Amino acid sequence: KIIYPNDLAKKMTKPVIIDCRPFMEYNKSHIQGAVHINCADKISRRRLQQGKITVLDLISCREGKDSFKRIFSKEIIVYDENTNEPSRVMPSQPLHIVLESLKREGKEPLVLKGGLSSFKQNHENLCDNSKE
Repeated sequence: KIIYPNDLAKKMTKPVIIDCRPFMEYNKSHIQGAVHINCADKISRRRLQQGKITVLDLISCREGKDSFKRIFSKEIIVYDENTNEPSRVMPSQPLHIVLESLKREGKEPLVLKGGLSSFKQNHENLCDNSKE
């Protein structure tokens, strides 16, 4: 259920990547290609928590033809700002929300060990930073 930065780097060069930080952080900087899931907004937060909207949906509904089947086959990487151990993620954190939602949808997500903090250490090159 965990993956190391350098490990994520290899796969990024050889998977879906989901950013669980506040939208403002995401815009300042995030992993290239990463999708941001809104857990800040109550409507969105609740809707994801009540299983009314699926995370896979938020990703697939923006792509194409075999989008859904393809995503279900890929590995899903989810990352925080600096979380190290998933088992110790409080039920209130977006990371936990997105995580429970993915399991529910039938996928076994991987957590970026150390979050972005640890990733940007040697892979700032793989992040998109914004002009702001």
